[PDB]
Amino acid sequence: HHLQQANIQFRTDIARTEYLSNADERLRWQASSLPADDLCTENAIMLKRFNRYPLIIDPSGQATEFIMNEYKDRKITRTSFLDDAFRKNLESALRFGNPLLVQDVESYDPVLNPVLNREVRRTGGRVLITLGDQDIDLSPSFVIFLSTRDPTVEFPPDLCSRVTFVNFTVTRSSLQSQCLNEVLKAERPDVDEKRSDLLKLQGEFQLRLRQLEKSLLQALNEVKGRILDDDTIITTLENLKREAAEVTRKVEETDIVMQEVETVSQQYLPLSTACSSIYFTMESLKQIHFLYQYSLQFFLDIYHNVLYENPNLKGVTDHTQRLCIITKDLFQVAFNRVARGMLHQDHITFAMLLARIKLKGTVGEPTYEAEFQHFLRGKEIVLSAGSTPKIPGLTVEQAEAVVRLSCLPAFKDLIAKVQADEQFSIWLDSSSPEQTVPHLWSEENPATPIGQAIHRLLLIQAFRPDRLLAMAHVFVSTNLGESFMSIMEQPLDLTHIVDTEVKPNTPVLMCSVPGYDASGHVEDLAAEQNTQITSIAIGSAEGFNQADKAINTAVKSGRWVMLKNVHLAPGWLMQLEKKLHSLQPHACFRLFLTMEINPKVPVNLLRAGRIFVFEPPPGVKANMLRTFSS
Amino acid sequence: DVVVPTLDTVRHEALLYTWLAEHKPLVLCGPPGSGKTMTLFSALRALPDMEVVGLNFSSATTPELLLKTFDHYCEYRRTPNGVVLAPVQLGKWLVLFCDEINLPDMDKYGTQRVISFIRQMVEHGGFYRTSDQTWVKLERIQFVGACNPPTDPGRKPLSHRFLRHVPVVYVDYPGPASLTQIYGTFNRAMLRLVPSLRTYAEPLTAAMVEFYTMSQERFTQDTQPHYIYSPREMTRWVRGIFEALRPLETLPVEGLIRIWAHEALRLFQDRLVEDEERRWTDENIDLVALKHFPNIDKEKAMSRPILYSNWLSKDYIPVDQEELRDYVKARLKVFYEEELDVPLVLFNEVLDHVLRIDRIFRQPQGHLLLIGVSGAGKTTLSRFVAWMNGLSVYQIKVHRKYTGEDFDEDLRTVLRRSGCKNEKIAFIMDESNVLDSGFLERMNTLLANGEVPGLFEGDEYATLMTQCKEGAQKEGLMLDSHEELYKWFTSQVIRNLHVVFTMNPSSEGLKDRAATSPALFNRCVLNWFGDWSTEALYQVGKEFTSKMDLEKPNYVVPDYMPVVYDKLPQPPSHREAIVNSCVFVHQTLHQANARLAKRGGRTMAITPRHYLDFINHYANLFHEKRSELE
Amino acid sequence: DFQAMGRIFVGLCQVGAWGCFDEFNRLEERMLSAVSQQVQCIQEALREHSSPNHDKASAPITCELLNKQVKVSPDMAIFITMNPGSNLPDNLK
Amino acid sequence: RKLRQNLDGLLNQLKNFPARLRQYASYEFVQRLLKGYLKINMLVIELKSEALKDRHWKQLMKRLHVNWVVSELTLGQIWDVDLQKNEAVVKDVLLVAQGEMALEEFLKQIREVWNTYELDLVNYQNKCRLIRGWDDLFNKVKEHINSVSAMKLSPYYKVFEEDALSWEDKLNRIMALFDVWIDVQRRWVYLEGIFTGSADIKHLLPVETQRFQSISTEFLALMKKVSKSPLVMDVLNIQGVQRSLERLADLLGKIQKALGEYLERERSSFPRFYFVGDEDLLEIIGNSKN
Amino acid sequence: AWMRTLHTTASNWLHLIPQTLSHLKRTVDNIKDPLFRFFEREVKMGARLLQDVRQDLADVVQVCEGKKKQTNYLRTLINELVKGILPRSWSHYTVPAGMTVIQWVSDFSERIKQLQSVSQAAASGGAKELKNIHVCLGGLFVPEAYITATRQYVAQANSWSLEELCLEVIVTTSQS
Ligand SMILES: Nc1ncnc2c1ncn2[C@@H]1O[C@H](COP(=O)(O)OP(=O)(O)NP(=O)(O)O)[C@@H](O)[C@H]1O
Ligand SMILES: Nc1ncnc2c1ncn2[C@@H]1O[C@H](COP(=O)(O)OP(=O)(O)NP(=O)(O)O)[C@@H](O)[C@H]1O
Repeated sequence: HHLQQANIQFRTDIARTEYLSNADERLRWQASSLPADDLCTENAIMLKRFNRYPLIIDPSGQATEFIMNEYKDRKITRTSFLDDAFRKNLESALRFGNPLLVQDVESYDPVLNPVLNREVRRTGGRVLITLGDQDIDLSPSFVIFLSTRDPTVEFPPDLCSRVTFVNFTVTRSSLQSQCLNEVLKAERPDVDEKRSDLLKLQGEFQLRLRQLEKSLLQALNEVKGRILDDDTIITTLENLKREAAEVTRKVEETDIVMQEVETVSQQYLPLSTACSSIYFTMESLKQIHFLYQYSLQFFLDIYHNVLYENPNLKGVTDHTQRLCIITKDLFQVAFNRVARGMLHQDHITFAMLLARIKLKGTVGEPTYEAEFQHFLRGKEIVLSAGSTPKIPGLTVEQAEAVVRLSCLPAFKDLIAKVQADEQFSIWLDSSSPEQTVPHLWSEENPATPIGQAIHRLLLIQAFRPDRLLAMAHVFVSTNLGESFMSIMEQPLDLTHIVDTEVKPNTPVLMCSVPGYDASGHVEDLAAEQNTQITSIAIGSAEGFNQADKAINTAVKSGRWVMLKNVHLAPGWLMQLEKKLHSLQPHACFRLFLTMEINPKVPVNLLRAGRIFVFEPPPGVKANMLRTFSS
Repeated sequence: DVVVPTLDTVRHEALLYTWLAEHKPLVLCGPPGSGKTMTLFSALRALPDMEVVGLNFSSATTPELLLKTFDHYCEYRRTPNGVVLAPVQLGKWLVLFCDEINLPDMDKYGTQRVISFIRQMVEHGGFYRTSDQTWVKLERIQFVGACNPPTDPGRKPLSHRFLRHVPVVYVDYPGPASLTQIYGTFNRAMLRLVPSLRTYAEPLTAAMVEFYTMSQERFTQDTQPHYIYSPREMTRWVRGIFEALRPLETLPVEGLIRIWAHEALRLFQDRLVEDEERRWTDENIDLVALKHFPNIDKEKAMSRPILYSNWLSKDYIPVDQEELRDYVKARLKVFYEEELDVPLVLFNEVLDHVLRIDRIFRQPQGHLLLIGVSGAGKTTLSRFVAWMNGLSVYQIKVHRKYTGEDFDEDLRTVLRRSGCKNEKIAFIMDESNVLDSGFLERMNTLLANGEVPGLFEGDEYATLMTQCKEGAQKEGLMLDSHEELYKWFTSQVIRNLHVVFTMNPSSEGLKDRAATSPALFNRCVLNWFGDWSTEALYQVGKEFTSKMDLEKPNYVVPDYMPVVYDKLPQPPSHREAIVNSCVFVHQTLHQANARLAKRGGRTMAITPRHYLDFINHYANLFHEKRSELE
Repeated sequence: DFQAMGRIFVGLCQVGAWGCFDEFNRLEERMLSAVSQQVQCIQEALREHSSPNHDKASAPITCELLNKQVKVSPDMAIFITMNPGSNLPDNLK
Repeated sequence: RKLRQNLDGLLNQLKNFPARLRQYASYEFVQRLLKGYLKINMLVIELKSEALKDRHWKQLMKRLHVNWVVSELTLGQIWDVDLQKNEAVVKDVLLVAQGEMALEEFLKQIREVWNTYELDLVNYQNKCRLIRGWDDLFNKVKEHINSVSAMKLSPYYKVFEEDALSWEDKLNRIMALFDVWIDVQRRWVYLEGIFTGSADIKHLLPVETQRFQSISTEFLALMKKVSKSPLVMDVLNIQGVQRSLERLADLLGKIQKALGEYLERERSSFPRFYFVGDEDLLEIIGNSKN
Repeated sequence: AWMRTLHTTASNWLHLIPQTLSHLKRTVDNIKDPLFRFFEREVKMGARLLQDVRQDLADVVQVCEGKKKQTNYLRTLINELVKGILPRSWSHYTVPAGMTVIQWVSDFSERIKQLQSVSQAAASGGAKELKNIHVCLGGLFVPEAYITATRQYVAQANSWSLEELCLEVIVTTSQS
């Protein structure tokens, strides 16, 4: 906009990633371990056109592998600041010129300050640079890439001027764009073609159009009167006649196509916002319980299931119905996959979060930000000492709750209505008040069903908090469907999940509350599927060797392995995660790890595994049955 | 070094004699530069019996230092009463000066070893020879210490069993009357060179005091950590005027006022951070001058573009801006192809820093402290001016396991080069290699006195004496006594060796320095580099994108343009508009980072090197794309 | 003193003698885990006594200590004093 | 530098000509010529770099298609060769020269360090001098071996290859010696502390005592030979030092194994000794009569 | 927008808590009273923790206005306060685990009001009024010390040994 204001002429629809890189380079990067996104392509360009050495902030870790695969021909070597043999490796890299990748720059050593600043001191032919005691000879080929797995870092201003930043961090807009592109590719591939063709009216198509002129001119002057061998050279001249007009049509049809993709992409945008919100809620789940750790691969696998492997989409051709079914299945499958690895207390919490996300994303309903703000922070409202009156039939606590609820404008007449209601007490002492909450809130216009649901939620919170969870369930049933929570209130169907939704390299982590063992479920599943299973108990140093031998056998032969009580070996579990990251398992290979819920299990293993939380069924009856069976 | 008799000095030497008559260990505290060391040395040397031994304590000092000093000056003699330590000189009271009693580091259990050692000596009158494991008694040994208050960062409080014995005096700053007396004496001495300006001695001396006091009232350590004033600034003022006047055969009163104002600006206006504070100093210099020098016309006496330089002419006389600009530009273009091949643009805010650095290089005991944003020219302007003035640049290379003895040896080598060989050195130090503060209190003695006692102890003293007498013979002075030779060596080190510290603003809280000690700020001349303004960005952009063909004869200037550079050429051409847009990029990025800070997001430092990298990328990309299209 | 702790355990097993760990919580995590494994092996060897099918006319019980099969006497026992704030290691719960 | 001074003098002399002479395009040619010489003065400075050698001069000659003679080369021949047009070739050759100079000076550092490295020796109970500083020696050997292995990956490595390989062998041999040597030291020291502290150990373990006597004699002779020439390279070239030290390591390990088995047998004979440390048990058995 | 609401929340929390807690005036006569010793210790702890919380909330409000930058400790504090978590820096007396911050500051206000009332009673009527004041054991940071102090006061008054005293409880609905 500022350039436009100054009458400086610039392209209107510039594509940065396309203006700065040829398609061969992008193909080479995607051949390497580059996640193909707009942000990731821009970052990859920043790793090509850098004057100052780059700082790669990559919590995922994809970019380090990308740099390693790109520079493998130059024999790049891995190092970290925390490594003891870091300074000498840096000395060798600076001395000989091999490129280097240095990890964990959060603990940035200051000895690298001149190296990043390129403070060469020239003496004759010897170009020295100071490093510690030594003055080492800067080889021309030297390049260094600093890396950070931590995305929450505050670097000094000294280092910022000495380095250019490259952020491989997932955010709201990045994931929104990724999901929107995925939907456009999966459900409206014609618009995907017309979008990729709009970023190919830059260098790609014209480059090909004149690369054909190259071959034309190669086979145009190769003449000694033999141009008219049949007077059919026009074919070579007709192959260029077509494409030109074609790439003259698209250049003419570059405003219709742009408007069309805009209009069609805004339609599929609420789905993308819901996707971003859902994934970031799953990321937020960490601070509710230490086990509730889910990678972005988890959400992307959920989305691949919801888009491509969705049986509800079969036979549906209208795109609006497909979009609605995709949204509903997204919410349903996300809840099922997450809540299968959650304690029963927190299922309602995550369902409430998803219901709020849909309410943000649903059309025609207000956000209800104020009512939810009072729901979550109504107690934060202040009642002055002595300001609470006495109300007939209400205890002191219910009186404070009603006084707090009266702050909202809809419940302004709440106290008088409660006093005037003759049938209030029967409701207040009822066993299931949530099903028959009275109408007390004042409305200027009739409310939507979800508005009634949230108002009933506030009233139940005020009067009968003991039923709040039940009321909360109704709110979920009012927003996400009646059968939404029902699938969790069922026996665990490990057969289909392990067969379809689990990859061979992803271990099935079966976590149980202490004192409860879940290996019987895996044994039953192995019996049902008719698959040989080898079970090993990790309780000694020998068990590690047995497990390693069994896993090395099964990964090749595709057998099933179970490791019992692996929480006793945290470090060996870290080693097993590192091992699992490198394998190429057979399709039928499966690795079950049964453990008890303890905080000593590695966070990365939980992040890189399918978590299933098993709890005993509450009741005296089941307890006695378990005791008698044991 | 014999203190000018002032009221505080006479009081404190009276108390010194009273508390030395009882052999109690005196201690003096006060802010840096108050004058405690000089008063202590003068009072001690006034006594006939007292033999002063000047020891400077540091974080690594131990009982071994005191034992070594006793072995040097004192000796053990056996007597029927017992083993007695006594000075070798009969009938003389050996008094140990401990210039920084606070500074030794506490152990893990909060006790200073040397302080406890001194405590047992002063209280029990002796100590235990560990080699012989036998008690010995001091006979004519005393201790007298100096300190900064324990609130300062590098200091620590003393043990209460130790503070009981020592009486502590607080040497505050002299104040207006004492400063007027002291610098009346100094300026009456200084004006003896030119006999027509003696009558203007007393009016000048008040001004040097008055403005100084005004600064001390207007700028405090709260606003910035380095806004520290003391009589050291007044002595630097006197030294600056003295060096200006020494080669001059005569002056008018107005030239004296101009030199006074120039030194005021170069000592006070440089340290300031905010532009409006600099404007206040600009107005107040004029106000003080016209108050204390009436009937002297301001236009001739003090024009705003005040510059003094020695390159244009053999004498230190005022010069015009344009001639200095041309000379520095020519020398910088020479410097491109001589030592470092990187372009360096001269803009209005970097020529001034060149002149300031040169000025501090010409003064005696001239040490500079360049503090400013990362980049911006420090460590590049210092090297440039050092190359221009012929000063061989020495930079310390700290290794791991770089004990204080290695720093001691480096200091020995540079001191030998600067004093014995008469080779001017710019001793550049950077925050990267100044990570440890333990070695930066050995440097304070050098900055304040030019000699660090205890460096050359042993055969090194003999070798340095030999080389020193050789150098004196080279200079044409015949010296015999070791004390006089050491004094001449110290004077040569004052003349030749300079120290150039380079620091970033007070964001180094994590470092052990935090805000470095106020003694370090006091000892050096501080220069606030700041960040490049709009004009600096515009000029460094124009001279980097001048080789590009950014010319368009048909550039229709917009009716209303947005401008960052208020002094743009009007009507702007295409190159002018493009460079103004290039500065818009930097300004908008700074605004965006400030906004991100406003909303709590993680910000990243934006520095001039970002702008240089942007301009380099713009040039390379422009060349590449134009070459492709051609 | 860790370097004697395996030797001390073998001595307790062979001679017959009790061993009490005062404030076993205060051992650091590596120390806690290693000693926990050793005591777990000893306790399993002791629990092997209790089964009735094993006739003790010829029953040389053994435990894996310091990579050797050390005979365990029945009179031996091990005790672990603890300070809450907390729980015993998962090996020995 | 002197060339720049002379060129600047020439340019300032040219600038003082009368205006009538200057309008001519031929003065212009000479002024442009001196301007071009000033411009390529940077590449002239870079061509006086000590990095360039006979091989790099040959490379410049081949790529620029000029048959120079290095001893007979003059400034004018380089000047009239289009250095301005051919700056890319010059930059490439001097880059290769910088890389090869870096590798060469690294090998020089290796050669100087290992030709000047002396094995420190400290007296031990007035019986011999044992080597001190194993940590420093092994750290330096590890640094140099890793640096040579990294140098093998350098693009400029082919020139120095053979030399590098030689040093690699020597470096490995050095490690292959001292990794053994410290072991042969430590066990011996340990065994010494057991076999002379107690005078009754001779009667308990006569055969091991005799073997340790015959081992101590040989080790003392080897340490005397080392003390007469404490240089690392002099020590490495001792005839059959590696096999002798391997034999000493094997035999000392055997005697230590026998001693450990004997002490374990004594512990198992009287199980309460399992509460007693190794040195304390040795004191107990050795002082059986006291 | 999270700081827009957090500003109002922290402002309300600052307004709720009293600005200061006057310290009790120790004298020779009242130190013999166990009740004065207990209430002096309580007032000391409450005043210290009060200054801590007031400074923290003032810094939070300054950050929300842009006056103050987000330090690491401060940033962690905003993370806890925005989420309703009780910071570890605030818990120095025994409280229920998992409590939000509103309940904690409300209990704070009640405790400090009780401490102010008892301090005013001590200053006005001396330590003798400490016996007749009705003390909520919930509002004390260590009510066990109050029970012990009442036992000691009864022992001192009636000259009985502490072992020979036993506790009884009377629940009275009558006013006065
Ligand atoms: N009465 C005085 N006469 C002359 N100069 C004085 C007087 N009082 C202070 N000064 C000046 O004040 C400055 C400080 O001198 P100095 O004694 O080195 O201070 P200091 O407190 O010892 N520095 P430090 O030891 O690090 O705390 C010097 O420039 C002195 O010349
Ligand atoms: N006036 C200038 N014109 C052009 N380039 C400049 C100028 N000043 C500095 N630079 C360049 O900016 C880069 C960094 O400059 P420099 O001042 O050395 O950083 P710095 O201040 O030393 N950072 P630090 O040492 O950590 O405090 C170098 O590449 C310089 O060539």
